[PDB]
Amino acid sequence: TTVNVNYPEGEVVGVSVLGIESFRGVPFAQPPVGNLRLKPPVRYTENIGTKDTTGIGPSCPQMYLSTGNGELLFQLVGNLINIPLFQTATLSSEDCLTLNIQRPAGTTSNSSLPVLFWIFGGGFELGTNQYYDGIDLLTEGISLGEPFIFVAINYRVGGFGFLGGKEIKADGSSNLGLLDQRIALEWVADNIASFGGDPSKVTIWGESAGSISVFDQMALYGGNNKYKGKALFRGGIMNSGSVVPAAPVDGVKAQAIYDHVVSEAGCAGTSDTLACLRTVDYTKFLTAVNSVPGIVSYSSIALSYLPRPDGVVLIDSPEEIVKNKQYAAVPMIIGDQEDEGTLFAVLPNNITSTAKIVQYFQDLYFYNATKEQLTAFVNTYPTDITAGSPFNTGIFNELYPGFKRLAAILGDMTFTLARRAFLQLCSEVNPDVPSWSYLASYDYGFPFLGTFHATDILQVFYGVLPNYASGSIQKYYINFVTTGDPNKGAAVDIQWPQWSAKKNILQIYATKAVIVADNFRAKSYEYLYNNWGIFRI
Amino acid sequence: FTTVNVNYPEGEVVGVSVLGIESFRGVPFAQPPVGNLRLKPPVRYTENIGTKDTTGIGPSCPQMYLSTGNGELLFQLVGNLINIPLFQTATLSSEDCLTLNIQRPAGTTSNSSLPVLFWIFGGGFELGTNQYYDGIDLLTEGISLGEPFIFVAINYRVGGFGFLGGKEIKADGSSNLGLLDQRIALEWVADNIASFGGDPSKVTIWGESAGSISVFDQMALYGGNNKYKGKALFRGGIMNSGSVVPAAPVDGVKAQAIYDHVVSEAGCAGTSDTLACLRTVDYTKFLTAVNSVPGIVSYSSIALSYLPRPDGVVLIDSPEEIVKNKQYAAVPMIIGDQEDEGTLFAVLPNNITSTAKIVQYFQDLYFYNATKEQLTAFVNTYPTDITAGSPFNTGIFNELYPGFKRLAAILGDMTFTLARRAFLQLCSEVNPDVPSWSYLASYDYGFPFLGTFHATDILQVFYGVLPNYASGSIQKYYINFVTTGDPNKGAAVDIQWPQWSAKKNILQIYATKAVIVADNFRAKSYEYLYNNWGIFRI
Ligand SMILES: CCCCCCCCC(=O)O[C@H](COC(=O)CCCCCC)COP(=O)(O)O
Ligand SMILES: CCCCCCCCC(=O)O[C@H](COC(=O)CCCCCC)COP(=O)(O)O
Ligand SMILES: *[C@@H]1O[C@H](CO)[C@@H](O)[C@H](O)[C@H]1NC(C)=O
Ligand SMILES: *[C@@H]1O[C@H](CO)[C@@H](O)[C@H](O)[C@H]1NC(C)=O
Ligand SMILES: *[C@@H]1O[C@H](CO)[C@@H](O)[C@H](O)[C@H]1NC(C)=O
Repeated sequence: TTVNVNYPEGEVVGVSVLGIESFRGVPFAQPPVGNLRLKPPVRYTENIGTKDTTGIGPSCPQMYLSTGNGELLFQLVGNLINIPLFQTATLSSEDCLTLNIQRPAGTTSNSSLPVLFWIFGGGFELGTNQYYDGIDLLTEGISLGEPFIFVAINYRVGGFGFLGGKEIKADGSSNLGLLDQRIALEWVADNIASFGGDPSKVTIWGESAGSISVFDQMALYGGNNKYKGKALFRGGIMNSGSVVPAAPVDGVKAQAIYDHVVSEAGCAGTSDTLACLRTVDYTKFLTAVNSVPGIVSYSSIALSYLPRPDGVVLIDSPEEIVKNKQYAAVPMIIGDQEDEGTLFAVLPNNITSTAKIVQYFQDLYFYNATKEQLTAFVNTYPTDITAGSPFNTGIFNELYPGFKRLAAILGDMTFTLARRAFLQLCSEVNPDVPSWSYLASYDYGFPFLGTFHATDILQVFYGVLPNYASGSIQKYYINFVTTGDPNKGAAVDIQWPQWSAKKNILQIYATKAVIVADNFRAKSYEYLYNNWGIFRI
Repeated sequence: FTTVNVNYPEGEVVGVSVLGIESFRGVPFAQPPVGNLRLKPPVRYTENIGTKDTTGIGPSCPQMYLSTGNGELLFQLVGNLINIPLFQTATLSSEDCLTLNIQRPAGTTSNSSLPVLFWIFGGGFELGTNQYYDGIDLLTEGISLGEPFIFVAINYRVGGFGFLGGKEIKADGSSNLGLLDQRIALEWVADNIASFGGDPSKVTIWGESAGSISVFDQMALYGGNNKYKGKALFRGGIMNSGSVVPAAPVDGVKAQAIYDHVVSEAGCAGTSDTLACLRTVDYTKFLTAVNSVPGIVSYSSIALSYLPRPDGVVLIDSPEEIVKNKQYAAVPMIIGDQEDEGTLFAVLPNNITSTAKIVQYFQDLYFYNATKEQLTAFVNTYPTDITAGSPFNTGIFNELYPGFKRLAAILGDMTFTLARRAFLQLCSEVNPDVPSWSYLASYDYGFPFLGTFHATDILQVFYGVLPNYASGSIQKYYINFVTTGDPNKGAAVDIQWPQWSAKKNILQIYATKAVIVADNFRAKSYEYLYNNWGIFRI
């Protein structure tokens, strides 16, 4: 029970169980090590012959926790996991540019199935394809309706993926994680066909950083998603991310991280700082990049690492890119969990007032907004305990005072009201490029967090628990990849309306779904839309 | 997948034989402590339980990983989330937890008469279960050595289910329930192990941490009476990291305070019989209430909310007094420590950076019967020099925050490493003819910040990872001891392990080697503590 495949780069061996044949950790690019560290990936020139992917793939270097920032226990854990035994135990190395392919069983060079290409989210600091297993997701596609190929990729995070500033910029070494994603895609154009894939029936799916990534791909190179004269993908599914306004890669925040990253790495004062870092051994290296503030901190979503406009790969701030019609527009489904904020609001329990909230954004989030506007945006948000997230929970779930408020805010600005804003602009500049959006509520009443960020990965992606939300979301996605419309393919219980028609979205409870106005929290949404620019993070 | 089964006096169980080991997981040893039996001493089954499938994974007793009412906000949030029924179900955790696991070599019969190793898990009296202590590696080692045995790992109640104190608990006769679970389980073994191929007259009890402390408490129980039906329950003890823990009584100020708090959280305050309200509270609410108090993963650290406390019957007196008065069942024993016991415990309380601060911290949370003068004197036996502290012999390294190494050392010594020496000394005085062997584990030397830290023995010794000198020698020493009553008899050993009392020497075990050394390090600390053991009642 093993297989088999031969392709232009090489040939591969996979193991099939219960109707799915999976190849894990197939190489897609040169291992970005030695001098290739901190530089764009390169597709393999010379055929790599035969490798076993019977195994478990690697992960690129993780940043679960800061080695230099945060509370002391977290720093301690961050340093420890960084040691060689731990990385080895978990298979994490600079040698990460590999990918996973999972198929129905028996599929062949003529099978010509559509492609589902996943991008994991870890807030650009972590994540890997290791635990996203395609199986009953692919199983449902087979279980009825439409079979497909599943692709899960690995890409550089933290320092490896998204180091910033001056020096990186000159080298054209910006936004490597993005490039990794792009090169993976190109590999799909060339090689996926040997696997019985249909090229350019390719739909890209992402969550969190993955979702933000999907939009970034459409945006890449001023929106040209054309490889060898053919479109790289035909559709996009984004869960809980899309447009993110960021200051330029040349920017104060990015130059500073880079400056302390070096200082920690002892390449400082060297003539060529950048050149030097590729000098440094991996363990010392990981430790320096992870020195920065991390997601699991007070810093929260003011990420040390994210994509930043550089003007080639990422020519402009993403909101502007939409406005200027400089992205590849393709059919899309975009979603948010009802309570995206809550997880993010937990750590900064400092922030007990708008005046407090304001200073917080001003210290760390937006250097471009005056105290005047921010105070206005936040004020769009009530202090009322009832008004917060988890939404519709009354006086309950108030972890500390203002938590629900902050959660609503962090959740909105970044994701939920970020999404409609994308939708409105997308409707304006590319009307006639269809789109659908939804709200997840299947986890209502879960204490404190409600239907929180990344709840989907379980409920939808692994389909736990099995129920109305699972079958329904899946059917829609499965249909979408197969047909390019959520509603077409399989028979669907509720016809999911285009967002632009009546500005409606689907709201899915565990056992029910319904159609509602995507109009909530309008004044907050409105201030943001009118003012999206000052929120460049 | 081969099944195998055993008829025994209380029932029949079906187990599983894999790769030369037969395992029965989830064998009940006592009536479920639910309903009227929550917060009551364990009771043996009065009726045959029938035939049980033990082929699966067994349950755990309710856990207190993190506090629901104390500590950092994130921890509180997680502490509450763990308690929802969906997660409880997922981890097989409930009040119906009095079960044990049995593992034996394939082909064992009621005829076999093997030695029994009885394992008690440690979780600081707040957590832990037998679920993740599988004997296959240890057993595989014994079989390979020619000294096969039967492995028994128990569940016992922890936290508020097991160790709730206060006067009402005392009056009910319900103190130290978790110790009673362990004891009743020993009694089950005495009755029933022969059916499984085990010899009830050759039981060795072993534990780590709270389990270790628990081994001494078993020797201590009922004034040293370890006889059931006229025979000794165990013949030897192995203690890894912990032994004698001086404590204030079950109806003391700390204990009463914890109980009053739990009662208030549970909605039982002002009832005519509060301990009786507690039995009627819904499980989720009760769990939330017991876990309400300060947890081990907090600033309070090893000043535990739940622990064994003297009640006058089950535990007659504070444990140091018990040894002194020759009131424990003195059996051959092995006792040991990881070189750096306190490092893990000193991570959270990182505002404790000075002599004055350490003293304040102890006076506030730890020792209510010690003066500032006495504490300051004990603390001052520890240098402030970075080199002096723990992790030991690491020089200028590993100083997590200033004073961390000193605090780790103090925490390590009073609770563990120095207490062990004091115990050894007392026993030799009152029981000179009962042999003891001790050692210090250093196999993880150089590990950053923590060194050879608390519970490192679970990996190196219980699971034998990584395979090396340390694992082979210790396991072999332990296995011989289970088989013969001496760590040196049985399989041939590289280094003869001396009895402690001869020259007060111990084994220090490195990853690749072992050496004999004097148990006299940090003598001034030891001596103060030994001379003053009573003040440190927690
Ligand atoms: C080991 C836990 C994995 C199962 C979680 C079930 C989630 C999906 C399920 O369909 O929704 C829920 C499960 O419980 C939810 O309240 C949230 C729990 C998930 C968060 C876990 C961090 C289904 O519950 P129900 O409405 O009662 O059918
Ligand atoms: C998943 C890691 C499993 C290894 C456990 C190691 C047990 C002891 C080991 O044999 O020797 C230790 C392993 O590393 C230790 O320093 C500490 C690791 C344990 C910390 C776990 C949080 C060193 O052995 P060696 O390299 O042979 O000298
Ligand atoms: C919150 O604590 C942080 C820790 O970095 C510190 O910056 C600040 O004092 C607090 N922030 C606010 C807004 O109070
Ligand atoms: C303190 O010592 C007294 C004797 O003076 C004793 O009765 C009491 O129980 C002790 N208290 C604690 C907390 O050890
Ligand atoms: C340590 O900090 C805690 C807050 O977590 C505080 O309650 C306590 O008083 C402090 N102790 C010392 C000795 O500073």
